[PDB]
Amino acid sequence: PSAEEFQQLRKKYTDAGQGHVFAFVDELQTGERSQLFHQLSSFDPVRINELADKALNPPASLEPLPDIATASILDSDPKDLEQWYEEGLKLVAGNKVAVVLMAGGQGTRLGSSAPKGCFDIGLPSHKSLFQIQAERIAKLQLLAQRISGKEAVIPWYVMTSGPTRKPTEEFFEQHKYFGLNKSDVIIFEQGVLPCISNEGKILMESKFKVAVAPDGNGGIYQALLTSGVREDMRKRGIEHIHTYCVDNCLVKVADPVFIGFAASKQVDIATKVVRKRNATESVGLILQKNGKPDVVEYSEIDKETAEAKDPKQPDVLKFRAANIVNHYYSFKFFESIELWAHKLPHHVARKKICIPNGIKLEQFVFDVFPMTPLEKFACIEVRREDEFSPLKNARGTGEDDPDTSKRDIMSQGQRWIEKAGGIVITEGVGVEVSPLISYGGEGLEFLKGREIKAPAFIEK
Ligand SMILES: O=c1ccn([C@@H]2O[C@H](COP(=O)(O)OP(=O)(O)OP(=O)(O)O)[C@@H](O)[C@H]2O)c(=O)[nH]1
Repeated sequence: PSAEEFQQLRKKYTDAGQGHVFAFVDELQTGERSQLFHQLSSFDPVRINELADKALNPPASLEPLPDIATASILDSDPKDLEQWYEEGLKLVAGNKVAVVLMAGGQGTRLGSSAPKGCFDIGLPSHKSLFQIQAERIAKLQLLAQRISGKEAVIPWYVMTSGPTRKPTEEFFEQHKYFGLNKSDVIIFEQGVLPCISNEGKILMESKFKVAVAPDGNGGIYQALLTSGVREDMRKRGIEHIHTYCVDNCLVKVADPVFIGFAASKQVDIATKVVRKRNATESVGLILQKNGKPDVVEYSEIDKETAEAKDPKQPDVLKFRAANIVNHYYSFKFFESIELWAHKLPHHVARKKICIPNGIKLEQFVFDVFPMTPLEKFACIEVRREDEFSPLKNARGTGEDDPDTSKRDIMSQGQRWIEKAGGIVITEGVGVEVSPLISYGGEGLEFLKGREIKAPAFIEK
């Protein structure tokens, strides 16, 4: 940039109240000066003032979702569960199923230097979360091929962000895309936003770098349009989309039961929950808030509401639908994004950010739920120990960490083997079962009668 191009950009920022981002220009080495110029040209400071103004200058009725919107792997008719599986697999076979992996988050409490998906939780195989999830895609495709005779494809749209993008692209590349075909793995970006003070002033990471953060998991909807991903899905003939977080080590990627369940209710949005078993669990819950599908924080649930027993089922809680951020969307729903993408608010996330101190402005993925007709919303309860194991904290926390994650995968593996007639001997811990061997506990008949000495790794 010329001196006059630079000064034009300094004026735009100063006029917007944000001129302090050039405060250290005098001491910058031209290359650094060039970087700040380009980074600052990607943001409109007026738009940032808008979002910051709405964010900083802005008793519900709670009922569970209606019986007609809900199901349970635990309680539903196994006949339904099996029909849903069979039908969901058919949609996979038809190449109608896509996955969006939400992998743009910075993960600032596990505090890895790498993207969370690269994390090695300590399994015998030493596989990353990325690889495990990819092998589930691979395995499910081969399962679908059995019934159809034809190749099945589930496109894997990996949503990253600025801080996550490049190292994720390099990791997938080094790992030869985990045995999937390149064309079927699509890495894309959500937008980022500068982090702001309590007074809405842009925060500086360095003298020549603005502190940025991804704009929330809710930024997914806009990012589908911007990245060109929704229209890629159009070309591919996608009709059904499964979306989850990279941190879930137990994720049933493109779960046919979930797809088959959602498709048969002809809903636009479905969700997975696990069971809340004790009233004191600090878990966000899916329910109707003011006659509308929503996710409500645990703090907003009074003692009496949390404690209430289900009248139709007195041994379990009335409000028990613990949110695991695991969603289905119809393609029809994705074509409606323009009509409401602007109706999603940026929330104030007070985090520790530079040169809790700051704010990250974030959209919430579930904020579209109350905008969605109750008749277009579904929810299925699943088994935690088969489906939900978040990597959220560093080792030594005792909760949602590498060890709980490893435990969850390795005790699943053992249990799967034991159900198939396998004899697991632990003179020592569990057994790691490769998704390339078993997606969901099937195809282990060959282990009947065999002694496996734990800890162990069953691989192709
Ligand atoms: O791909 C994603 C995923 C999540 N997020 C956003 O991250 C916010 C933080 O919550 P997360 O649940 O994503 O935890 P994290 O791994 O980011 O860990 P921390 O940074 O909180 O220490 C969530 O509210 C979501 O909106 C994204 O921006 N992009």
